[PDB]
Amino acid sequence: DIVMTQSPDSLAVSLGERATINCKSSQSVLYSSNNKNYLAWYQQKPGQPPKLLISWASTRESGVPDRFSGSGSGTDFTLTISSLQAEDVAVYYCQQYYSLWTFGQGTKVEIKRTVAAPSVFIFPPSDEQLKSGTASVVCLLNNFYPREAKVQWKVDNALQSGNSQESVTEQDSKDSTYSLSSTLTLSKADYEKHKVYACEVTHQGLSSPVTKSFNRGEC
Amino acid sequence: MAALGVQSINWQTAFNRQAHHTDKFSSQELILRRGQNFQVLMIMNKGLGSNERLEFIVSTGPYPSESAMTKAVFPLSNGSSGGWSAVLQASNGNTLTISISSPASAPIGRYTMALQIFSQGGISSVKLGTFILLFNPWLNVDSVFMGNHAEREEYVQEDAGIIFVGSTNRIGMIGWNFGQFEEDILSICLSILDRSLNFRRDAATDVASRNDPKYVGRVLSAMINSNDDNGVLAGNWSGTYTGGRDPRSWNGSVEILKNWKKSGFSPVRYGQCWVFAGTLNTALRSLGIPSRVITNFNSAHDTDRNLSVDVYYDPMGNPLDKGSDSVWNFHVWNEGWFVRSDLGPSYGGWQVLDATPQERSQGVFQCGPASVIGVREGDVQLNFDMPFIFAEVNADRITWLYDNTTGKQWKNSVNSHTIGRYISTKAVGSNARMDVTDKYKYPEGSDQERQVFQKALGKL
Amino acid sequence: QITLKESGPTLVKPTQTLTLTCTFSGFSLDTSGVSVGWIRQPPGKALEWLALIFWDDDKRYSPSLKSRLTITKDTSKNQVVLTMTNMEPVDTATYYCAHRFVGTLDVWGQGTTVTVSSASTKGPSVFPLAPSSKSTSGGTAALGCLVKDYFPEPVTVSWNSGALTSGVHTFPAVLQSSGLYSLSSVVTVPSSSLGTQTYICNVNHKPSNTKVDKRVEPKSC
Amino acid sequence: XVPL
Ligand SMILES: [Ca+2]
Ligand SMILES: [Ca+2]
Ligand SMILES: [Ca+2]
Repeated sequence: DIVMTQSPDSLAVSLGERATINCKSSQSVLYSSNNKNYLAWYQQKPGQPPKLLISWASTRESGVPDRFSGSGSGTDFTLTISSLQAEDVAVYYCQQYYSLWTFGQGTKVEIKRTVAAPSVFIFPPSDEQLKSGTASVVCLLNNFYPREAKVQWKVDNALQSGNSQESVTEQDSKDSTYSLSSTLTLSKADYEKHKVYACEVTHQGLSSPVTKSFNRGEC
Repeated sequence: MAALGVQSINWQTAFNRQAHHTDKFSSQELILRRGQNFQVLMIMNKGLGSNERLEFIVSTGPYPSESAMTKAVFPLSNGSSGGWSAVLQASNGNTLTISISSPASAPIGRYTMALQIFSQGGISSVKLGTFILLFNPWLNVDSVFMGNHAEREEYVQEDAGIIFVGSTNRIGMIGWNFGQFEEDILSICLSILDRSLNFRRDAATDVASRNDPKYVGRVLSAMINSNDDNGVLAGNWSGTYTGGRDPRSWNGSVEILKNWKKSGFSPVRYGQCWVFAGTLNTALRSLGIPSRVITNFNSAHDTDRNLSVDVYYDPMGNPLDKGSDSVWNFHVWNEGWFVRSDLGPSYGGWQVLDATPQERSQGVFQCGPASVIGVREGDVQLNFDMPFIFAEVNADRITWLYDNTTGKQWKNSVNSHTIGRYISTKAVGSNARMDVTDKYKYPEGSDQERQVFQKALGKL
Repeated sequence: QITLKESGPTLVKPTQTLTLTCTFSGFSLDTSGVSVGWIRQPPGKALEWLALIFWDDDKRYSPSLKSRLTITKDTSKNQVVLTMTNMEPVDTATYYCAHRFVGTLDVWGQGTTVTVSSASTKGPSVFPLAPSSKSTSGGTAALGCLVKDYFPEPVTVSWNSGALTSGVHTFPAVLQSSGLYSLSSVVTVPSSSLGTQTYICNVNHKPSNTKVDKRVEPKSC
Repeated sequence: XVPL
């Protein structure tokens, strides 16, 4: 029945600025008999369950910093973070418990900060893995902002495709940046045939592409 | 020479009214009680021949019939029959001494009496007169029989009484003049029955039903309030009594009933519970139903048939303004005395009747009769209105917790003894207060009292 | 403090029956007015409330899912059980239990992840990502473990038995075309340390009962 | 006659 709609869908504020997050309800979640608003706010950090910030629209749970405050009544509610710390990055959900339980889709909140190229590091396959008879080569992009990046591989100056996968972290709680890993996956056969392995890196912070390479060898 | 006819009839009114215990009404009418014979002297134009026949005819109401027992035809006889009968006790020249009796099951009301003569191969027919016939609490076979003489004088013949009022802390009393014997009051109370819905919709059936005090009693519980039927009294608990009398300003029934009649049967403003109970008591005692006035302190008004007075809270403590259930400081109703042929032998005696418009019953503001015995035993599936009246005297007050999210509710506390205290009626012979609490329920705090409450909750 | 822990089969084949168990401590589901409930979160999606049982064994279910669901409690063991039928891949999610009293659902489990799949278990192997000249920069060298070819998810990774947490990045897993998972963890450390101090990554895959400890050993090239 |  009752439908919970958050806005915006995502949000980047500068360190120490105010962050505002809205929630609207299909219907009033205000019980006329006690005049209490059956609305709640959660926070969800990456790799963790949601943590409850605020019941009854406005009463804040024991232990939650004062910077988190809840407002609104009836069908329009608002979660305000007065001064955003680097560690508040997460997804904020609103929830109604007027009639059973339904949640908002969620709102993602991040730190807006300076652009910041990646550092590229590269990792030849392991001797221990060559014995297995595949070869995984690993390109690492460390602490870049913003998030959007691109990795291509060239092997003896041959662009690859269909043999590499990427994975990105969520934003950090300290330096407020991202890291990404690319793995190029070969048969030992073919990792044997070629000499020059290079990943090649696109980001906002660079004016042309950055390459980091190794030649197969004991050096 | 000349055919047999009636010259005149002496009803011996003074004598018969004394024997029938109706001698106290201020009225010139012949007032009688059913079951009991009365004696009349009939002066004819001659002696009875042994070829001639006299037949008596009695009728009551607008559509009287033999089948419905509202018309009867009976010969002058030597044999005492079962029904209506007329016995020839002596002839002295032209004068016949006759003893007439009515059945103990006869409808109460106004009757017409006529005599039909068969003589000289011809038939004549003359009206002899009219009388009133009431219930007969002196007659062991009448349903309203009350054998104890002291109790009978109180509950039938006593025209002044005492109603208890106030709260548990501070019980008081007020005088009330029932005034059944004052001019026109018996007549007005009879009027009432002829103005019910019951009567407006089927007079012939209503009048046949007037033999039954359960019926008469319940009709009265309707007709004493204005609701539905333009009955006698209109209630007002607003605190503002503009356009009429403050309820606290009445002292008895007589003004009320007279003002009702004089306005052309227009409701009288205004009454509260004791005013209804007192006016109903007049009507009951008038017609021959022994009755008294009952007061109940901490009286429950349950408005949802669960035998409990419900208060509601959120699981955090805030009070939810839900439910209609309430509790009065005091409430007043009546008990009438009759057997219950509809129920069983074990259910006769005192029967609750309440004319105060609290809850509807078959769509009408009416209430009772309810076997007091029945209420005590928790037998609340019985007629009439026994769940309401059980709640009145022996509801549990329950505080409920209600979770809006899940719509679950559960009991929080139960108070099983705050309801129905110091239940009271005037003493026989004195103005002392009798407690009748233990007549309405088992002793608070006991096992049986709880096991009835259970029994009753399952009888809903 | 209150805490709750979910438990049961991580893997579960189509058209079968999921049974999860919540174990809690620091309240009684025998107290008047108290409830425990379940919620699930499909990968990258919104939380969905599923069911709830009270102290007196009154219950409520998602109306859409009532026919599939069953909730029981065993108050002797401080445990509440959830029974979902006809598990399809759509129902692959993380499954939480939570405490409720007067408010909403205030205290949540850590949550267990549930995969609906016909595939069988597979334990990973653990290759090192040694630090070289080609992962150093400014006195910061980068090293890591590669945890390749496991199923189903999850996999946990620790560094020096939790002694090291600072500058660790453990990337999400990727579903390879082979149909297995694989993921990488990396930590940045000082160059100075590489010589003197040891780095061991601690891998645990429960479904397959793999516990590896790989020392990552500084390469000199 | 009054409500408690
Ligand atoms: Ca009425
Ligand atoms: Ca009630
Ligand atoms: Ca009681």
